[PDB]
Amino acid sequence: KFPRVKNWEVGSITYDTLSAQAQQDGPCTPRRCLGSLVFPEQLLSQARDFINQYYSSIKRSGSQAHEQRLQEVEAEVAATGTYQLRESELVFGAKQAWRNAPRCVGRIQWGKLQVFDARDCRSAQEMFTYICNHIKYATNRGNLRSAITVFPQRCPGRGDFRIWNSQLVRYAGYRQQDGSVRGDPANVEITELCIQHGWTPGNGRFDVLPLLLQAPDEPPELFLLPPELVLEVPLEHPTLEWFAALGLRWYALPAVSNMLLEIGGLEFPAAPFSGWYMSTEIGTRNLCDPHRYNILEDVAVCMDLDTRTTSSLWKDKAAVEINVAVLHSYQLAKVTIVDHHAATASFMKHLENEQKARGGCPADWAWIVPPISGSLTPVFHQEMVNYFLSPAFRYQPDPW
Amino acid sequence: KFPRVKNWEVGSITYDTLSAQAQQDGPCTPRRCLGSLVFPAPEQLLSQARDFINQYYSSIKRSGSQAHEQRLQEVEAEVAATGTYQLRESELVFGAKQAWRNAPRCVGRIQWGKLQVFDARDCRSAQEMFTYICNHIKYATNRGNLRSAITVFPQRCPGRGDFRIWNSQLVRYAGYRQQDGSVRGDPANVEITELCIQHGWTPGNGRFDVLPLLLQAPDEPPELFLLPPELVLEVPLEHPTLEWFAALGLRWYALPAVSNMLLEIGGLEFPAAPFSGWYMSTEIGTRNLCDPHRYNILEDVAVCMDLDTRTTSSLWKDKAAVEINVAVLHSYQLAKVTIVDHHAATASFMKHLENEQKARGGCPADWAWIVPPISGSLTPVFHQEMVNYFLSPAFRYQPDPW
Ligand code: HEM
Ligand code: HEM
Ligand SMILES: Cc1cc(N)nc(COc2cc(CCN3CCCCC3)cc(F)c2F)c1
Ligand SMILES: Cc1cc(N)nc(COc2cc(CCN3CCCCC3)cc(F)c2F)c1
Ligand SMILES: C[C@H](O)[C@H](O)[C@H]1CNc2nc(N)[nH]c(=O)c2N1
Ligand SMILES: C[C@H](O)[C@H](O)[C@H]1CNc2nc(N)[nH]c(=O)c2N1
Ligand SMILES: [Ca+2]
Ligand SMILES: [Cl-]
Ligand SMILES: [Cl-]
Ligand SMILES: [Gd]
Ligand SMILES: [Gd]
Ligand SMILES: [Zn+2]
Repeated sequence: KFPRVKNWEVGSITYDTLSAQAQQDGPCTPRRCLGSLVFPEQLLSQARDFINQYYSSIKRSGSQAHEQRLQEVEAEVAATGTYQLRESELVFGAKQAWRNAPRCVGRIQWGKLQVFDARDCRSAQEMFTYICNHIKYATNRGNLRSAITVFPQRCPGRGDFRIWNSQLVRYAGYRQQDGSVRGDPANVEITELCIQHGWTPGNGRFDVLPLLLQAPDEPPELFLLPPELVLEVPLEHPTLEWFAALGLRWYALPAVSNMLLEIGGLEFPAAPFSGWYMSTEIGTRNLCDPHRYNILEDVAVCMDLDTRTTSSLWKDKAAVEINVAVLHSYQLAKVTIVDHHAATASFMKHLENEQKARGGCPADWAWIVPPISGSLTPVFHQEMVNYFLSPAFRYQPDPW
Repeated sequence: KFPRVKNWEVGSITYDTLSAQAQQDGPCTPRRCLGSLVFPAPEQLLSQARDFINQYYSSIKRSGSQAHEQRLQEVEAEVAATGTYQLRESELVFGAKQAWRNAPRCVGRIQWGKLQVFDARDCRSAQEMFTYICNHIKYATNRGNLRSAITVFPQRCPGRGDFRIWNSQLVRYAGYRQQDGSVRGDPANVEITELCIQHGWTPGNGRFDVLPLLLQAPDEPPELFLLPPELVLEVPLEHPTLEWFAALGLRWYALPAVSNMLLEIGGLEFPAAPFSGWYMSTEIGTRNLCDPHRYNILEDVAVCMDLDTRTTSSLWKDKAAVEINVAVLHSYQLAKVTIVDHHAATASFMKHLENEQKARGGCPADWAWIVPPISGSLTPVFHQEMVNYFLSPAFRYQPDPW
């Protein structure tokens, strides 16, 4: 009942005893494994279990402070139907949700996270100011710092705080009567919503979208980000002088704004968080996916590669040089970035720390292994166990 | 509803209705997924036999016919008299092809209909076993124009030991435990190498010494057979533009031939049934040569390429790995030995998924093994959601016979 977990490069064995605490059910059954799918009053028992986590975590189990908080939340729910997190419980819950995210390779950093309490917010104009402060703190002139801003929780009878954009920074995507997309094809739908709610569209490949922010029970509001606030890195290559001329760029801050944060039975539908990029996210997935910017053949043609036979590995050669450009360009601009080798080596260290700290670590192998040079990284050779712990980040229906 | 399955490159959506027919359970539960783990009686025989027979008569579009009902009655009576039964020859060919078709971790299944099936069920000794294997290697190699093949030795039966091939593949290089604690040769083969020496083989001292075969006839210790060197086709590795690469003295063999899996057809078990196809270049170029626990050449190649190996951010590992894969492909093509690169292989597997969706309403597939070990998202299978499950006929892992 305790899964055996092997590392095939070293031969080491561990046992995952934490998977026994898996609160929710995932998508897999003895009949069939669905791990590759992207999307696959009892409030009291969740709230209770989270409080024990917290007090165990501060070595104060069953103390008087423990017993007081329990009867506190009980009466709070027997008065409003919900309850309020202490400021520190909220900090601990934000960090745990990151620490519990199976698909995140960056979790070596989970204990260093700047939590911004925005639960006293109302109106989208105040959202916009909270969001802009986050962006300024987290950017930090290119020396990136992790952060999350927690907006008011869901509660009965009242609407929700939602950020309609999937990320704080996104490039527009426009269509034409030859079907194709100019800009980011991933953002065709959000972009027509922005036009639909008032935004006057640009016409470039890297037009930074406005924010569609939604306060409870009102239509969303358009907000433009100040250009000096969004840090961008123009892409060039250390030795291919023509790479600069392709006009590629990307932005500094990966900041996810459409996921729901769950803490002790409470739910926060607006709680955007940000870290810094791993280079393959930009250089492999965003620029080279066939449904994203899809620039691989452009770059290959500029490198004079043989694109008419697969076995020349022209796609592989072009992909590496794009990733080299991404790394060189972020370093040159003094913006924090981490390559997939450094990152996966740090996750291996995270797995070892977590094994000792709590007997295991929920990890999603298909998302931990980088999208280039998979078996050149140590995580490829590491067996993993995927399960859901709480507090947690979850996907949620779009607001429309 | 059955599982919904999306392709993210195209946006298209299928439902895997075939997975509802899965038998032997897998290792996942709703509480935790173990998809990343490498290794995770009369009435039961009859239900398996009946289902297989139904599968056969479906395949030739003769379900419910007179011949279909008589063959079921025939298998039922043999099981009642003997506790077991025998496949018809046609059923054995069909079953071996279905086992390949059902293999979730194989990216080469577009070919599953073109499999040469050698029937060795009347084999009686380890000497005859070796003759069958030599004829298999000769047929499959075909002087570099490789042909997929399987040789099926006698099935498991009560009161008699199994035929087994002790080697994991028919062609494997020796791995000598060096006296430091290091390895000369292939470190994956230290155990089978030491068993061959312990069984009378005089070992060499190179990095690419072909191992002998240890063949086990029922109720018999394994016996040693040396493959004839003219049967074992190899490819010296060179690079089309890096001329020093040839001086590395690298080689690989032409024929990938797995010999230690168990073939299961209609409840019957064939513990010795070696099968072979042709290589995908990343198996050689990336895993066999660049795994840290295998030949581990990545750093030496990069140094020779004059890359900056003192910082990961140069992506020296990715550059040297690409050029090693280029060399593998160039060298097999120069030697006129069949090989397929990971872009063509994964493109053909997408065509197979489409065929199977139409033919059976689904395809069991293990994403982590179908996605190649370099350039994963540059290939189309990366963006294809997959459903992993066990169908029969099947190839299964089995314990090592020692
Ligand atoms: C600090 C550096 C960080 C790095 C390098 C990093 C890296 C990554 C990567 C590569 C993914 C896979 C996403 C994809 O490929 O689309 C991911 C997912 C994720 N990250 Fe991290 N991340 C970082 C920080 C954070 C922070 C600060 C949080 C929250 C406080 C977080 C929470 C998550 C979550 C919930 C996911 C799951 C997304 C999904 O399921 O698609 N990460 N991260
Ligand atoms: C014809 C060309 C073929 C190609 C290109 C091919 C390719 C592959 C590859 C790349 C793998 C993953 C193996 C690994 O990484 O260790 C694999 C696995 C597998 N192949 Fe194929 N194969 C071919 C022919 C065959 C044939 C003829 C059979 C059986 C009749 C077969 C049965 C299997 C099985 C059972 C596995 C799964 C092994 C496991 O569970 O680990 N393949 N194949
Ligand atoms: C903090 C952070 C750092 C980093 N370096 N990287 C990320 C990116 O993490 C995510 C990536 C996605 C991909 C979105 N995808 C759209 C298509 C359908 C499936 C969902 C969704 C999320 F929620 C994420 F947090 C976040
Ligand atoms: C016919 C054929 C063609 C081809 N091109 N390639 C293959 C590779 O097939 C296998 C390869 C291995 C490698 C050893 N591997 C180590 C990690 C854990 C699993 C076993 C084991 C198996 F069983 C296989 F069938 C087979
Ligand atoms: C279908 C498949 O699950 C999908 O392409 C996944 C695979 N692994 C991934 N891994 C990461 N890090 N990010 C992703 O978006 C995906 N996508
Ligand atoms: C731990 C992990 O399951 C293991 O390294 C797997 C991953 N995917 C693989 N995929 C293939 N094709 N071959 C392999 O050996 C492996 N190894
Ligand atoms: Ca038109
Ligand atoms: Cl991104
Ligand atoms: Cl191999
Ligand atoms: Gd030119
Ligand atoms: Gd040269
Ligand atoms: Zn699973």
